[PDB]
Amino acid sequence: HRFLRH
Repeated sequence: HRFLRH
C-alpha cells in the first residue's frame, strides 16, 4: 500500500 516510516 504505502512505504514505511519511523
